Amino acid sequence: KQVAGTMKLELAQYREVALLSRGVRLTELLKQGQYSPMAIEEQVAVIYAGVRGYLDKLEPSKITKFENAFLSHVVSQHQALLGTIRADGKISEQSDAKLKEIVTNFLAGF
Amino acid sequence: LALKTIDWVAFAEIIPQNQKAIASSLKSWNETLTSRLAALPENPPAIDWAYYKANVAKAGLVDDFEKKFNALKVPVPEDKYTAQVDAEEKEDVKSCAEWVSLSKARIVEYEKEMEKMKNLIPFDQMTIEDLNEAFPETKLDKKKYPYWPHQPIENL
Amino acid sequence: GAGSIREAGGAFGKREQAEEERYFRAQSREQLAAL
Amino acid sequence: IDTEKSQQALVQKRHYLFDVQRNNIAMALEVTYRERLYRVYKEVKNRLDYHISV
Amino acid sequence: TLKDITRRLKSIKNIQKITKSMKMVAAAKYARAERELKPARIYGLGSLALYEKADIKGPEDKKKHLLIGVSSDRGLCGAIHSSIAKQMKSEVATLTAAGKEVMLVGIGDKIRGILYRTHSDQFLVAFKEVGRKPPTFGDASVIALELLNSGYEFDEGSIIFNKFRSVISYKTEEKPIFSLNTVASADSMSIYDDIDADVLQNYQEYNLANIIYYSLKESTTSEQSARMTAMDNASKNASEMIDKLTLTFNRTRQAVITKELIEIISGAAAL
Repeated sequence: KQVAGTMKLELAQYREVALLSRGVRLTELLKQGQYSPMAIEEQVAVIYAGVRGYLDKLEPSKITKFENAFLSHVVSQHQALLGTIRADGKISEQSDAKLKEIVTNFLAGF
Repeated sequence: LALKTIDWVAFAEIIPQNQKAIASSLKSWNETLTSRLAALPENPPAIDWAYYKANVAKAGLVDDFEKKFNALKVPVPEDKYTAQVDAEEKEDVKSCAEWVSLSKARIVEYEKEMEKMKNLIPFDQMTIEDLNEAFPETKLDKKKYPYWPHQPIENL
Repeated sequence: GAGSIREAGGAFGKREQAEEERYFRAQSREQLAAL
Repeated sequence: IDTEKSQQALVQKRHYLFDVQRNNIAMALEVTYRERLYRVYKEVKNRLDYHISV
Repeated sequence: TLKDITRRLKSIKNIQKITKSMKMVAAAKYARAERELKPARIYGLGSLALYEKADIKGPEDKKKHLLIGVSSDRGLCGAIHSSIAKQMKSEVATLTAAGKEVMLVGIGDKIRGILYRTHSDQFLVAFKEVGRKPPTFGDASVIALELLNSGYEFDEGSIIFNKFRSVISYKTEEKPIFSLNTVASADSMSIYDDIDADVLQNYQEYNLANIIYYSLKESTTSEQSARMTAMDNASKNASEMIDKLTLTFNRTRQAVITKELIEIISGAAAL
């Protein structure tokens, strides 16, 4: 809910003016493959990494690439953050800070 | 499997331009293995026999299979390349250990050079024969120009 | 039947919305400065 | 001087170029070793579920 | 669907009406902007008779270069703003290939907004408000000042504009702009008396406001006629589309009435 409120509003704002780059990033974030249902924890992490600004630097033709690699990295290394997300249900300030850490470090790696 | 973590941002800057394709292609092979390795268990589910011992109407086939399967030693390929790439590194470090040594010489020089220009006489007490040893830029070319003013009149 | 270009919702209505609201977003962020 | 310092830092990180090759090799064999353990099990079971399918 | 076709008919009828009104407005604007081209074509062309009688050729050895593209702010003209940009970036690479450093200036928001993507740093200054009002010498005099209060030691220049020939067709053209060191060094200017390197500077600085003014009159009477033609074609296309959609609307309303009849009749005959 916390992430999707702002995501819905930003997607609306983009749809009336079709910012504009953030909206393109969000739509390319919404695209999904077939028979690939994500978890709610992973979903909220992706839409976080999308709405907090860490993707207005990439070109959309590599957005899905970034999310594939980022999901691989997070599910391979950061099961405790996602476990806390699945347990609490809120993106606490501790969880928000740790997720900021993870996304900035991976964006540096990418 | 004792993997070693790698800071890709550090890996990105220590490659020379003449071989970026190799090091980039090495990156390509890297993550492709990481997922593929994680996308399947280390060992397959060893299939049951009890479901095959009794529900198969053949005699001997359901055992000699399990016997030959257990008596099958699938060869794991030996490394035969880890020491060969390690042969390069130890030599590389040797070629780089000397470089950080020679840099130390070229640094103890500069710090000794810089303290000179850090302690130059207050210019009010300085002589034109002292300004030449400090700034060799200012010494006139008494060999190219033998006569006064020992420099191009335009430069003057 | 005025306003029909916007009531239809084709290409000339979407671009009407885009033009108008980009102009007014510029004017809005400029008027927030003068205040 | 400071530019010479950084050149000491960059060459300090050199070993990563060999750490990848080690990592990229070591698991490459494990991938083949693992996948080799399917080509045996995925086939002997195949020849088992046949005689139970027919 | 009948409501869809009614929506689209109303939309395209509004478009056709507004486009016809705009065509008549552009025809009213062009008739004026072409009456005021006859006194501004004797002035402007009488301002370049010297550089043709003195036959200034210009030096091909200097590197710095200026390139003026004249256009307006408003679109809906056709290839007006596209022909200028087509000519600019065509010869920007031609002079850059020979080492001649070229720096651009944009008169009109359209010629800037086009080339702002590719050549944005090769851009000295740009201007606005070109097109709403008929261009006057007060506008050409301003543009000439910032072309001098810019610190760009341009050694050769060309201004690209749309030469007006008739209501049907125009052509893109570039007029050369000579600096002081080429008009003061040309050995064909030795006949001109009482000349020193200052009275040539005042004469080269004025002849920059002329060739810009003569350009703003040609590229505004060639833009209003092109807007007239483009709005005429747009209104005509909207009219044929309205005709086709009205045929389809009649077919659809007849089909809807027949379908309702068949529904009522099948409901009545099943009792």
